[PDB]
Amino acid sequence: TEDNASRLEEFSKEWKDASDKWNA
Amino acid sequence: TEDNASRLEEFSKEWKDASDKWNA
Repeated sequence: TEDNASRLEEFSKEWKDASDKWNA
Repeated sequence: TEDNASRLEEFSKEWKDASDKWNA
C-alpha cells in the first residue's frame, strides 16, 4: 500500500505537469 | 490495496501511451 501510494503520488506530479501543458 | 495497485498499474500503461502521444 505504501509503495503504491508513493509511486502514484510521484505520477501525480507528472500528470499535473501534463495538464498544465494541455492548458497552455 | 492490491485491487487499487493493480487497477492503477493498468492505468499507468494507458497514461504512458498518452505521454507518448504527447511527445509526438
